Amino acid sequence: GPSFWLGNETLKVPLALFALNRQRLCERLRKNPAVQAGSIVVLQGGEETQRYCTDTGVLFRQESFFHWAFGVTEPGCYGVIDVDTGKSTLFVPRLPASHATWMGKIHSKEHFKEKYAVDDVQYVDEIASVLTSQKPSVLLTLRGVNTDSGSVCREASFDGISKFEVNNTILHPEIVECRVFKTDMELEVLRYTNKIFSEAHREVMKAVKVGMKEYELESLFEHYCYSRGGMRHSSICGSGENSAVLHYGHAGAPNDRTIQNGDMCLFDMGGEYYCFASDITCSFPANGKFTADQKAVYEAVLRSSRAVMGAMKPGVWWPDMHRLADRIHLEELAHMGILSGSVDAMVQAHLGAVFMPHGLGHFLGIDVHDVGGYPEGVERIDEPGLRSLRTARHLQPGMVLTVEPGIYFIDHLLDEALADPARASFLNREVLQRFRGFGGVRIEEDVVVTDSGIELLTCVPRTVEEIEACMAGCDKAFTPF
Amino acid sequence: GPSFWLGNETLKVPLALFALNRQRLCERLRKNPAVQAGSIVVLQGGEETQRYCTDTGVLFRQESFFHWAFGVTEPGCYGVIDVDTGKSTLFVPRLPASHATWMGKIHSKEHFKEKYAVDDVQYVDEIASVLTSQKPSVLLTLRGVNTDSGSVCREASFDGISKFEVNNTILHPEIVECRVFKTDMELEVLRYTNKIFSEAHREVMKAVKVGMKEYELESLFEHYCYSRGGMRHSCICGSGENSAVLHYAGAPNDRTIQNGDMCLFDMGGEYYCFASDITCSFPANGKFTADQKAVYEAVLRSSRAVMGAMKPGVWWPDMHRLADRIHLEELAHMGILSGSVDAMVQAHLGAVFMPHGLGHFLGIDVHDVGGYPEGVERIDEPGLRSLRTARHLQPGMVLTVEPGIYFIDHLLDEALADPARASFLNREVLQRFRGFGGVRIEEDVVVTDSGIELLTCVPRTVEEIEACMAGCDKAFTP
Ligand code: PRO
Ligand code: PRO
Ligand SMILES: [Cl-]
Ligand SMILES: [Mn+2]
Ligand SMILES: [Mn+2]
Ligand SMILES: [Mn+2]
Ligand SMILES: [Mn+2]
Ligand code: NA
Ligand code: NA
Ligand SMILES: [O-]
Ligand SMILES: [O-]
Repeated sequence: GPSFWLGNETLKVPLALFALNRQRLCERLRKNPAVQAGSIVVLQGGEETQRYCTDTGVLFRQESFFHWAFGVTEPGCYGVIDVDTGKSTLFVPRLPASHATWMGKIHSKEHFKEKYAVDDVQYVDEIASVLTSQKPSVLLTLRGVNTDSGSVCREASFDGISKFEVNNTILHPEIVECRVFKTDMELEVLRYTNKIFSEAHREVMKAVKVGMKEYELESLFEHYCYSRGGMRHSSICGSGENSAVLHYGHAGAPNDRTIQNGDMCLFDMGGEYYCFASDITCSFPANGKFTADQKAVYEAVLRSSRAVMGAMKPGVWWPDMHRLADRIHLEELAHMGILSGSVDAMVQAHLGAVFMPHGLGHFLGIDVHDVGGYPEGVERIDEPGLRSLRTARHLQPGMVLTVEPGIYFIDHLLDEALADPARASFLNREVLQRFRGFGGVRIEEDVVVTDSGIELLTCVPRTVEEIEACMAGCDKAFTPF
Repeated sequence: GPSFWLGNETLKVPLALFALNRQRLCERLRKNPAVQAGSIVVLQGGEETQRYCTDTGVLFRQESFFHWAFGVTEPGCYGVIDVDTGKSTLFVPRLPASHATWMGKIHSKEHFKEKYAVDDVQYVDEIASVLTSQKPSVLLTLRGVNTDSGSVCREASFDGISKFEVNNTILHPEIVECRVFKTDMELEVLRYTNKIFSEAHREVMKAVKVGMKEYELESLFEHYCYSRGGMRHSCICGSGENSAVLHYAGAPNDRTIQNGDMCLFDMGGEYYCFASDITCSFPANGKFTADQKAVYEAVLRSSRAVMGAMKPGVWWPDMHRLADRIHLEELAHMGILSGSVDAMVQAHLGAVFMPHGLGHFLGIDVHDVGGYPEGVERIDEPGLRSLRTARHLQPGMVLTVEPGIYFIDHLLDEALADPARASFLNREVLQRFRGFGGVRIEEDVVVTDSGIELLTCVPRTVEEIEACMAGCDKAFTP
């Protein structure tokens, strides 16, 4: 069957991946007792956009649910699936003659049918007529709340849809649940995105020199992933104190610090291949040699990383892993002399959240922060740190998670803790003072839950010895200029 | 005063640039009979956006009119200018404490005042109260039609604005006209963007090898511009027949470059929201064939004829027609066409080979504002109707000059089926050029008192291009 491919050494992704997803969605819907026979799932693809009132185009990236179901890269499409038969129909725009001059060849419907391995292709302007001829009981459309953004999914609409019976409640939780569990075909893509990002991280570690701007390394990473991996979307490079800023690198903070001798670097890179994401973070000394303090903090996060990975298997409650990481960080910070006292009491006082204010990790898939973390019946825990978890679910096979503990020295959180007598007694101010401005360390792996444990997708140097050896290497193997 | 800078060898852009723009806008408004005392210009900045319903952020880029006036990179701002005094006030978001954890330091209002060299800074939620205290006669907001997209500019609005007198007709044509004429400070940025893009084009010409994918060169170009130029925002990379596809869209150009192909690399991007757009064409294998030399030198001739003719007072559509005539003459000189060139022009044959406009205003947007102000009409003829301006040239305008010749099957076939055009085409020679793709040579220029200032600096002659691709230093002169 056909595949998506960007040539060279990039991955061939079979269009069968999307056919399987369509089948899985139908199977799940057929089991839902509220679903009427003759129902048709209706999804609307993304459209091309421009910057404000200008004609400057914005890079088109397909909407994630639509991509999951169809793998279609073209703007302006819709896609429908007959629930009872699984039959798929793609609707493509009927394009003007002038498209041939400006945009490219005008493909036939048959070309798209072959390309996407769908059962039928029609033009978008005929969607009402085509759906009418099929005499559906109900159109199932997508509407629900994303629990990371709080946004409501945009429901499909077309001229004449008001003449149909439309349900916008059933679909969302079902398609979300399908997305939560990755098929073997999806896992092949995620292994590939991890391979490329892992190689690109190694290249950054080999290339970093004191005196460079953070964005110079961002640029190199993106160049590797695009030119060698076909990862066009490679869109957090934080040195020194910036490593404590959790989403550093936005327009408010555009990666323009000069990397200095003595800095810790935290390079968190997210990107995608054919709308399949990966998200990997490496931390390393800018000058290639960990100091004693850097080694201590780094190895504390290595410890929690590997303890969590070693504990993960089906039935494990993700908030328990978050609390495990907190406890280990507190133990290690006490060994370093930053903290003193009973670690049990530190945990009761939520001291771990002072050093790791974000969630331990999140579902990963078509979105970097993937859907389904908080389905109905799964509640967010209203405690420091835990409230930032992007899922409070128990692990099951096929889930793909980031595992991303970190320790940071964040002045406003440290200062709050020092003002609070329940927490201040644990903090040794004179030792802590030396770590003001340290920034932070985060170690982020992508893993898949298996029947008995996990499969680690990421492959980057991780021990102090491995990282120092990587950075000291002479073989960059790719020098642009 | 303060400047924007990305360190290393990147350009320091003084915030004084934006102060000058504010002053020029106020001076223009004061001469406008529709403008009364006590007026305040009110602009709303862009906000951060996300991908569909996800929390995936889209890289924030400031709205162009707001950038032109204020140079502000942060999302969520507003900006106002008292017309009578020129006094500027920037409104910035009042941030949540958690911003400090996730996004970075929460800067004081004083920090922003110093950073942007404005007269006052306030929080966005205080805008109604602050403007009420100034007792303005009228708020002048932005509303108008962009003549390239057809979109209507987004007018500022805030909670409480309905208690003010608002006019949304006066500002747009005036701020557009200010943008049309570049200041010396703006030209310094456009010289820089052209320098970086020109260097990146040279690197692509040096690196390109048969067998590469088009997107490998796109990637290399972007890497140069970002790592060496700080140009984070960068892109038609068309090999073989793809060079005839004018906007070949935002996805990887994934054709394998083949021996004998012509390449057309059209790159547009920006530094601190100031654009450049440069197109270079060259043979993939580094050696022009005779046919490739002929088509290429035809576009080189039109490029240079237009650049030599441009000066204040010239009507831009006349330059488009000059390019068409030169293309037709040269296509006849290579045997593709025969007959009278005067007759070919009368039949609009030039548009078969160049269906797009000769060139466009450039500035904060690649297709910059102000091409078709009130009274300036689009010419309803093939080719000319695609011009993005029909204005007369005046000093301070920045234009692209981008003639091209393409072999586009559906246009050639229309001409062959049209008795008014068919007899000019020699099928026996033309057949050799089917699938050739095309050549475009795009320079960025400033209109000056004496003619033009060429901003772009890339190899252009056949010999210069072959020398570049063979790895010669820039200083080498064939
Ligand atoms: O947003 C999140 O959940 C992770 C933790 C900080 C960086 N990315
Ligand atoms: O859009 C335009 O006006 C020019 C001509 C083709 C490429 N850019
Ligand atoms: Cl022919
Ligand atoms: Mn990350
Ligand atoms: Mn992550
Ligand atoms: Mn261009
Ligand atoms: Mn252009
Ligand atoms: Na190194
Ligand atoms: Na203490
Ligand atoms: O992350
Ligand atoms: O262009």
